[PDB]
Amino acid sequence: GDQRFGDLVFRQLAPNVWQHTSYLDMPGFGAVASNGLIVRDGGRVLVVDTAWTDDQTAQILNWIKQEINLPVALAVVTHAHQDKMGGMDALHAAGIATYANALSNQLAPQEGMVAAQHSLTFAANGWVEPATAPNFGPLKVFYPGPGHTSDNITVGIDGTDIAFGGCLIKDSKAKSLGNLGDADTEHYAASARAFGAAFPKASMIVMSHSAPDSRAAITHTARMADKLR
Ligand SMILES: O=c1cc(CP(=O)(O)O)c2ccccc2[nH]1
Ligand SMILES: [Zn+2]
Ligand SMILES: [Zn+2]
Repeated sequence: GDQRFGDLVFRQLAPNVWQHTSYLDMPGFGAVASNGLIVRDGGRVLVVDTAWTDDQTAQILNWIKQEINLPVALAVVTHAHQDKMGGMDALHAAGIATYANALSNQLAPQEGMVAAQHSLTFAANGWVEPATAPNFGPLKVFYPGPGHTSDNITVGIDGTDIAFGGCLIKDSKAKSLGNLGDADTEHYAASARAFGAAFPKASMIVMSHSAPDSRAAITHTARMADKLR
């Protein structure tokens, strides 16, 4: 199932959906896997999250060229940490239009990230304002509230059973909520549940640091986040 391609791993999740995985040594934590998504929408490709680095992200584009061979129309990145935005320059060098939460673009410089070219804004209920996400095809972008970070966003794939929680969601057997350095501990639990409610028919929950899981990832993450209050 898993395909090793250079130093990255690619796994098909649905007929038009693949998970990309890249690795970075985090001293004190080993070599940490980070996952994003690749979606074919007709004659174009859409990317969710970069890899940790520019070189790794260029390798994602190389894999897309070889395995799909269609242009990458856009990428959306899910918050201003290295695992999700560290390869922005590689997307820009390739001429790909890039999108992030407005707050992610505001935070990017101080986080050592390069901002995306376009800013998403969100209605009061969390759904992306559609004018800020033109041509997103099946990607349904939802801001669930502050959690892993204040800017974390999530993405469902219309026409599939897949929703992507990024670093907000941990797996059903996870022991901790991971890096809380930029987290909103008061609101995390409600934000995790809001993600689940936004994508009620998603049976495959994809996330940053574990293999895809059932919706028990959502209930378990929220139940762990209850303890932070
Ligand atoms: O400061 C950090 C930031 C990250 C990236 P994150 O996953 O929070 O987006 C991290 C990831 C794994 C282990 C430790 C870490 N420390
Ligand atoms: Zn993060
Ligand atoms: Zn993470």
